[PDB]
Parts: sequence; C-alpha cells; structure tokens
Amino acid sequence: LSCQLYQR
Amino acid sequence: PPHGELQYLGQIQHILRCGVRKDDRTGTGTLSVFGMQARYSLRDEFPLLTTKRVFWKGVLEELLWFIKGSTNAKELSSKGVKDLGPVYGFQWRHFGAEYRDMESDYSGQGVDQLQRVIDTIKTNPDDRRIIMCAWNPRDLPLMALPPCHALCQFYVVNSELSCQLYQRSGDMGLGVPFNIASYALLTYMIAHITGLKPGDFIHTLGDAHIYLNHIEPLKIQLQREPRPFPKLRILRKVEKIDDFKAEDFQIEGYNPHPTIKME
Amino acid sequence: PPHGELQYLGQIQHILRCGVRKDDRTGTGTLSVFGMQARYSLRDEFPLLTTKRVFWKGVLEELLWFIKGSTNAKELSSKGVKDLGPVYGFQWRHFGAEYRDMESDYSGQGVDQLQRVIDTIKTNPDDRRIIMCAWNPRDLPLMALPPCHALCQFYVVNSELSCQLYQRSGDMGLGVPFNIASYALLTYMIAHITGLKPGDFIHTLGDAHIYLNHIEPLKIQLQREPRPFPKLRILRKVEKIDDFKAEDFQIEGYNPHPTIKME
Repeated sequence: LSCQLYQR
Repeated sequence: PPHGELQYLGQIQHILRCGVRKDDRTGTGTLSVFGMQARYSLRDEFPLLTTKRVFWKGVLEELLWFIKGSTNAKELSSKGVKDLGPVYGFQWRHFGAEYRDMESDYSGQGVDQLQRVIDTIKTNPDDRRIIMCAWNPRDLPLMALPPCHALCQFYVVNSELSCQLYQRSGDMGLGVPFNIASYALLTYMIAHITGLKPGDFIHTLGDAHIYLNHIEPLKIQLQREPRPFPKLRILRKVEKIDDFKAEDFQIEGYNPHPTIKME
Repeated sequence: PPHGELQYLGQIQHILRCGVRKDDRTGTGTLSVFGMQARYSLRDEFPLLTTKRVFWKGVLEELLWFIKGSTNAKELSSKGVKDLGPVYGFQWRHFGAEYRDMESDYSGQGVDQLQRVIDTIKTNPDDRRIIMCAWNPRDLPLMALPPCHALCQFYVVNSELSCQLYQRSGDMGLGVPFNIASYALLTYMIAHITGLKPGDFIHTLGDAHIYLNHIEPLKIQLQREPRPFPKLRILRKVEKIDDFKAEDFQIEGYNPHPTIKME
C-alpha cells in the first residue's frame, strides 16, 4: 500500500 | 475514423452495465470496474469532451497553478473552482523537500520532477523512465512511502510526444473529463518547449467508478452525439515551462452539448 | 468466450504492423507501441501461455525468492533457474532501509510493501491504495527519487482479488509472458492467504516493444492456436506469505506448443 523512494 | 470521445462514452456504458457496487472511503456508493484504458489522439485536435461543456478555463488555470508549485488557495480562489503544505504543485516541483511556510523560498530544494521530465526529453528522448507522480495530499502524513494517486509517463518517437496517465482510481462523472483535458494540456505544453508535436494521450485507470447519484445524468449524456473535438492553439513561442500564462492559449471550434451538473 | 492468450497475440500482431523503430538503452532496435492493456481471467484457469512453453518452474522459484527479500544470486543458481543489494525482493520487503551486507538481519527495517498489501486487504478491502512498486536495480544509484519499473495495484470486490500491473516498458517476446505468469501467481498466493478468490489480472504497458531479432520467431508463434489455459492448485492451507514453498503448487492440464528460443 505504497510507493516512491525513502524520503516520502 | 471514430471520434475519440466514443471511448469515454463506452467506458461509462460498460460500468453502468457491468460495474459492481463498491463503497468509497466515506461509505458512499459507486458502480466500479477495475482496469480500463482509452487512447486520445492529440494530432491536430484536442480532447476537450463535447457531450457536456467542460470548464476549460479552470483546467488551464489550475494546471498553471500546479506548474508554479503553489501551496496557496488564494492564487486559485476568485477564478472559478474556489496554508496548504502539499498538493500536486509542491510535489511536481519540490518533492521530499523540508516544508516550512507557504511564503518560503524553495529554489533548488527537493526533486523537480517536471523539469527532470523536460530535461530527459531533451537529453535522451528514448528513455523509458520519463515519469512524474502526483499524490493525494491526505495520504502524505498517513504512512511512510505513501502510494501516488497518479503516475504520468512520457514517451517520444519520430518527433512526437505521447503521455500515459495511470490513476489508481477515477471518478468517471466529474474527475475523468477534467483529467483528460488537464494532461492533454500538459502534453501540449511540454511538446511545445521541447520542439516535438503532441502524439497520443493514453488514460489508464485502476478503480474506474461512477457515483450512484451521477447515474441518471450520465445516462442522458450517453445519448448525446459527440461533435468534432476542438483544436488548441498556443499563441506565442514559449521557451520554459514556467513562462506560460493563461493568455498564451486559445481553444478553437469548441462546440459542446449543454453543461451537466453532477451532484 | 474467447481465449485470453488472444489478447497477447493481438498485441504482438499490432506491434509488428503499427510499431515504430526505437532503440533501447544499448542502441538495440525494437518495434515499439506506447500504451497497451490486456485482461486475463484468473477464475478457474491460470494464464500460463500455451503458444510456447513457458518455464513455469523458474516463474515460481524466482517469485518465492522475491517474497523472502533475497539479495543473494546463488539461492537462485542452486535451484537451476539461472553481493547484490537491491533486486525486486529487497524493495518488496525492506524498502529504503540502510543496506550493509547480504547475510544481515533486516527484520522490521524499512517498509514492508508486500505485508502492507496483505494487511490492507484484510483491514480495508475497499482501499484504492493497495499498491506495491518494483525498481530496476540499475536505477537506484543513478538519481534521487528514481522512478519504479513496475507498479502493481490490487483490488477487492465480492470476495475476489484482482491485480493490475503497470510496467513502464515491456519486452513482448521474453519478459511479458513471464511477468503475466509471475503476477498471476502472486495474486493466487495473496488471494489464498486473505481468504479471497482470484479475479482478473490486468496487464498494462508503457513502451510495449519487440526486439528486431524476435520478429521471425514471434511471427511463427502467431500462427499457433492457444490450448485451454491450465489450472493452478495450491496443495495445502497456507497461513502467511513467507510460508509458501515450491512444492505447495501444482499446474494441471498444461499442454503448450513447443518451446521457442529467443534472444
């Protein structure tokens, strides 16, 4: 339930 | 060759006939189908729907607002469609940057997704990674790595710029016609400053849905015959994406059926 | 009702006819079409393609490898399917966490995208955000915010689980048949574990392409008539995604045309 690199 | 609005009409018709009942997050009912796609040519026409009058001024004005990265509702207040912190602007221009104030200087802070798309088109038009994402602002404090609401992928071959929008959900009655116009406009803008011609806009949905109270209006809209799409003219040679102003654009030969109020 | 492999064959056929020449990253030529979609029913059948034999054992094996989050190549070379740091598994199970070694304990480090999909299906099946992304590992050290190679969105209505895979590019000859099987298998696993039935697998592509040297082989594949898709049986009650082993799965009634070698 996600997405796009570590800083948000 | 068939009018491209027929795809949008066929998707409404398919959802009315084959959609299943599913609640949205507020417990409001929809008819829903998962997984849809439509392709709209941008070649010498512009896909502003004709089976109802679409508020083109608000499409233009709100895109321009997103392009300047604004988190200020007043710059969008007394225009047509009526202190923030996120929105599609801040994420398109300043992704992951420390937010402080709405009147704060963010120049070269975060990732500029939009400029990066433009630079990539210029430096490597074959690139398969020409991608920009937008988030629903309510998701941002909700979890780490929140999923985007929409992903937009650009593509170049033979001096034509195409765009595919993937939206995880699409409100067929209100949101979809407005998004088609919005991303078609964006494509026209990016094509113009990269010296390409607009190609296709491909619209791809996850949960494609109709709210129950739009059913009767949409059923009437389904019986209207599309008129030839209008054309979009850019009136000025424009050099950078930030330079566009509302007045640089003219919709020509827009001849729609009457306004339908959904809700 | 028409066999679902016909969609895949029609897509090959459309690229051969209407596809334009476009180089990939290495300057290798393809025939390319931007924006495609196919829907494969998962109801009482399994879309393992029949116009050529697909190496099912490697599908299963590689998927299970991803599900445990492995960054070790030889856990995928002692299995006969033919030190890392990234590949789809570490991003599926441990997104954004500090990498150190490959024999390290990453328990509760980063975001677990796969467990989060499973939990959301259980706590809120109407959710429009049930999304998991995978990255090409080459992209990770290349820029901040690298775009994903693939996004996968799940969807639940009437006790059925559907899956949509969006891939920014798709190798039609080699990669596509393999991914169809792979994400269809993942849906079967997540369905089994959440007490749902498999619904549809929707496959959506950005740059859908055929490598020039695959043209002759694919042209021959295009004259083969599909055989009824096989069925996939799960051979015990499995409780957690990490508990599945290769031996829990049996393909039945798989009757494919001969192997086609491409590359």
